[PDB]
Amino acid sequence: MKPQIRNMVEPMDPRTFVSNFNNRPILSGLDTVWLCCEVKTKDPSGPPLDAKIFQGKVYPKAKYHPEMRFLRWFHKWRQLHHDQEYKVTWYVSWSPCTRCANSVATFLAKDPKVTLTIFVARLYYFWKPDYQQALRILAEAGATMKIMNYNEFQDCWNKFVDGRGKPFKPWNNLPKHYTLLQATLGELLRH
Amino acid sequence: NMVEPMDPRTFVSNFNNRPILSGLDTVWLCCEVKTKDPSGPPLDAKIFQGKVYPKAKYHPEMRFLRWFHKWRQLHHDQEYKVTWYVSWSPCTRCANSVATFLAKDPKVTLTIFVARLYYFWKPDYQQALRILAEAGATMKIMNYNEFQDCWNKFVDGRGKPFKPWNNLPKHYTLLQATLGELLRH
Ligand SMILES: [Zn+2]
Ligand SMILES: [Zn+2]
Repeated sequence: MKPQIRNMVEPMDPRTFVSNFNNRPILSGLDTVWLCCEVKTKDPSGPPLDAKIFQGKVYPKAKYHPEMRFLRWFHKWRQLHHDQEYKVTWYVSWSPCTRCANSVATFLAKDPKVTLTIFVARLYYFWKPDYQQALRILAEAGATMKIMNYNEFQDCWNKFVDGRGKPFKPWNNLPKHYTLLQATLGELLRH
Repeated sequence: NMVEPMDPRTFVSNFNNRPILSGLDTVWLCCEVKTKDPSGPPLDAKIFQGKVYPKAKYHPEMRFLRWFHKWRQLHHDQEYKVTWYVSWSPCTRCANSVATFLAKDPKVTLTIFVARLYYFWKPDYQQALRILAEAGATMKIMNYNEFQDCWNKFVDGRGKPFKPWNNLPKHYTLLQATLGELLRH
């Protein structure tokens, strides 16, 4: 009898959630793309203000990348709400392209009342220069980036997936993939 | 450089650098000894194999140590540059033994090139690399050039060029970053 984030969204299939990662090597193709976001105030102790899921089958074109959809939605949301300081969390399934990173950064500059934390499930094209730069572009703008570990997948399952009481069911390579991807992110950001 | 070379298919299958790999129970170690002289030709060169299963004494790192001891008697006290090309990174028990060795004998500098990190997600095996690095061993992930040198020197490729498998540089990037992360601070 308390306000849950699950009630504030249209939750995704378990299948839409895990099909990209479950028993699939880091260097794979994709079935879906998603971005689960959460909005809070300065105080992390507070209750979650609002949340939304941007999902779709893979390879939308630039304009409909979940990151851009988020920016359109959150630009209006900021206007239809009290002005204070907000902290935004993303759980996003794929790597930001350069075009999304630039639009997000410019946003972060015009609206310093907002800080952004990004959890990425899997890096892609991390060997391509533009994708590496996109990560640095976001860090430069003050966005915080981390790879999703068990807790984050678990949390994202609890808040955003149609789980039906059922618990998060981790795949075997999840911590292995995490270590590899977290080290690679770290590397791309420093160098 | 007369080694008893390994078979092409043994190479391609054991030095494949997918980070997460099953069905490779064998560690392969190709080694080269030189004088600290950067010009000095290969003194000797050997190939050791060992199942990664129980006896850590039958790991190719251990076998190398004994061989290198007898070898270091048959010949003269001088400065040695050892290089390794190994298919899995050292288990924690071999790390200790190799560390100890390098400590006692300071006129030998070891450089370990690694195709894959063994249990990189496990804290105990992460410590192994830290131990080796403390003892002065240079740790590096094998990239194209190292796979190619290992091919030329240790494989029976009948003149044919080293040919890269799918995703060699992509796997490299993952592994090298991971190694760097594990040796930070
Ligand atoms: Zn994009
Ligand atoms: Zn061992």
